Amino acid sequence: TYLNDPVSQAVFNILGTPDYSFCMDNEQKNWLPNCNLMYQN
Amino acid sequence: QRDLYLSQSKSPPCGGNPTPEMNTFCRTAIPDFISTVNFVKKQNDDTPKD
Amino acid sequence: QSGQDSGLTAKSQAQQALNFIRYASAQVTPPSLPKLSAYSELWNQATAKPNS
Repeated sequence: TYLNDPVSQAVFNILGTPDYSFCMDNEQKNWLPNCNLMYQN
Repeated sequence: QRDLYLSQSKSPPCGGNPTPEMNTFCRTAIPDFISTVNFVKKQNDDTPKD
Repeated sequence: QSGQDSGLTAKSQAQQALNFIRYASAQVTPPSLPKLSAYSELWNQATAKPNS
């Protein structure tokens, strides 16, 4: 489900769009097989 | 350093998806370095028994 | 309307206006949030226990 108002939706997009590094290992070298996170890329 | 890593278990390096060698370092402890040096045993190993 | 089989596409005039708003408001490129490793390193120092 998503937020009720488009402006609050935009604010949540600005605040809570994780970096692509969160879908990779701590060495920032290889990707992960599964990642439900919607990173910026 | 290993105690710091242990107290940082949730976060990297011991957390997340560590590299296999980083995971190995995180798990295994370090032995005492002094006890690993023994001149008599080393010389006996080098010298043939005969 | 059915224009693009892939990517962000609008199927109605209202959705066309909404997509224009998304494009003009620079919402298709989100800001860059901190790296996982760097943020973990910084936060671990930041939330440090008192003299421990």
